[PDB]
Amino acid sequence: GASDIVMTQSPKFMSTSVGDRVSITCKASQNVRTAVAWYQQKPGQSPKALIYLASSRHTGVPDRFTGSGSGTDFTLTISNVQSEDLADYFCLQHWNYPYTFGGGTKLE
Amino acid sequence: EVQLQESGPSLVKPSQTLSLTCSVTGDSITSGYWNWIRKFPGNKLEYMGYISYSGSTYYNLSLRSRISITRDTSKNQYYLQLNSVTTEDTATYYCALITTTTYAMDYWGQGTSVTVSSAKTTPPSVYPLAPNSMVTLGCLVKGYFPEPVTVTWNSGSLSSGVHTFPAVLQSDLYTLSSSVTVPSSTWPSETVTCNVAHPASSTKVDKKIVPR
Amino acid sequence: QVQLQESGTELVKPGASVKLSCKASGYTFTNYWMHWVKQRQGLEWIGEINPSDGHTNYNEKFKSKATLTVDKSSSTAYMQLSSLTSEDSAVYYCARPWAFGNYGAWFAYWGQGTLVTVS
Amino acid sequence: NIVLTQSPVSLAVSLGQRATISCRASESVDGYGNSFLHWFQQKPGQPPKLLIYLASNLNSGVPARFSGSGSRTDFTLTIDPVEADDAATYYCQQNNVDPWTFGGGTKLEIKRADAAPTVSIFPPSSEQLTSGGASVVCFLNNFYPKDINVKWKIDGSERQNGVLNSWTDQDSKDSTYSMSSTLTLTKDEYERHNSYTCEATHKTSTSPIVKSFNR
Repeated sequence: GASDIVMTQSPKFMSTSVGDRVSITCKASQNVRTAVAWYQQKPGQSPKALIYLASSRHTGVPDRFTGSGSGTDFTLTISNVQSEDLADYFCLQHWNYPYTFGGGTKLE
Repeated sequence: EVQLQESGPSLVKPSQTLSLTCSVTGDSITSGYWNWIRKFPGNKLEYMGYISYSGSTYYNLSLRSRISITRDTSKNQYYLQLNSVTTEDTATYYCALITTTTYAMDYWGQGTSVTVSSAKTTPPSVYPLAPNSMVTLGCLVKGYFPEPVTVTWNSGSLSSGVHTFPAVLQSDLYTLSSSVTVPSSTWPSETVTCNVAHPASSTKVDKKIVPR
Repeated sequence: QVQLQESGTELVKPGASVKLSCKASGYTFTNYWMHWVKQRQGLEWIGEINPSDGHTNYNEKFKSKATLTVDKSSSTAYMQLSSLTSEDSAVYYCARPWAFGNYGAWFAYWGQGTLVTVS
Repeated sequence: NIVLTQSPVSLAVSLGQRATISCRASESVDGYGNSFLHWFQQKPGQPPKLLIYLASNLNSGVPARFSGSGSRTDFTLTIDPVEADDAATYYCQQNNVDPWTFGGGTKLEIKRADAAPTVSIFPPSSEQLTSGGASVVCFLNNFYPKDINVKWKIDGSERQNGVLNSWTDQDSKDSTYSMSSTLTLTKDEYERHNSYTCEATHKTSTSPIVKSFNR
């Protein structure tokens, strides 16, 4: 539908060295307040939640992962990048139906 | 019949950490959502956050980076930590439960007063107020810090006809009064005593009201 | 631990239908709705069902494709995909919301996923 | 962020009659088949008490005098008939959307018959005197309406500094209000004057209501 919220996620992919800090952004086409979650997904595995409500860390997620933003602009920052972090990352908005995801970012 | 009870310091210095405990009896904290809420002196309520039965937490947006809620399932207690408090964190703090029966904060502790100040704890002086079908007597509780103070009459036996007035703050000291009206037949025939307690200074005074 | 265990890989002939399952445990099944998600490379939300009363809400894009049901007694959620084409080849996930209400709707616990291949 | 606005901010309703109070949300609090909007009553010195949950459900044990209606962004709490015990502030609360919030509250006053204050004046106690202080206390008790003014006089002359006042909330039983006024002097100042007077002005009286004592 024309009124569906689009989550525009950038970058599409990136490479970095261990120890570096990287950022992933998501632009919502409509104001979604703080109803944005971020996920990590490794090949052959299901997504695992990293951040919810824009900035809270899910249980057990290391503080190397930070979320910020509200309204239409959201960022996931991964500090001290580790080998374990090479994966896909996705945002999700759950402000209004239909719920929609960003297109993904591959960290390689 | 779940019961919740807040405890912790009534007075905290600015920039320090505020810590409170909620002790739960009757129901296990491994069910429902366990909340902290506060009420400012101007009476506005602010929802602070919860820890769920599963241990997940929800921190309200405005407190999201200053707060921590934890629990101890063995002791059936949960905990609030509020960091770097300022005078704006002065409030009555409540713990409350949300069950999935109502999705609403349905059971509430009686609340605990927390004052954030550099002012020093000071005990009150208690003065009897003594002077028609009815007679009105009183007690003046003067110069204490911080809130609160409790006043009963005849150990709570004397209930109706009592007015205990909200405390007034002057030069970082509070003053409060309480009045009681009784049939003139009963006083001074039967004794009338005010019982004043100020937990923060470990003060308990009984003041018998005597005719002048 | 919350656990969502989905059924195995499916091979489906073009135009046929398939019903996937997701068995839930480690929480009270009927106290939470259940979402379903499709992944071909990105993710798409299909719809949601309330196990308590069977109420469903679909993404309009999938209204003619997916049908959600539950079996309360077995704590199992089902998704029937109808008349498949190659565009339906994907991994499908079931997922449980974090909590209640809209603030709690984010997908906190996921199944391992089910591969469906049309051929 | 979502905001809940309650209106009116205060209202006075006669015993036996209907209170209607409103809560408007800036964002919809409906989700998953429910309106996550709840109503609370808070009496002074007590925690809030749940009245209505999920917009329109009576909380167990609450009188059916209380009822809730509405959906999405417009809600109403109705209390009918109002009873003396309903003197309280009423709050709405939503937990559909982050951040969870409360409305700013609506104070319900019971409109009862006018009643003049009972005024009582009390000299300083010998206890306080022996310690060097002198507080003269005036109680102005059980009046209605709440609007009232107190004036102190020492030997016929008005005194303004050294006076602290306190007002109670509306009584849950008789729907009246009360006020306490204290004039604090030094013992030495207190002892060089004879007449101490406290005067109330109130709608019920065309002349101030005065109590006095001579030292």
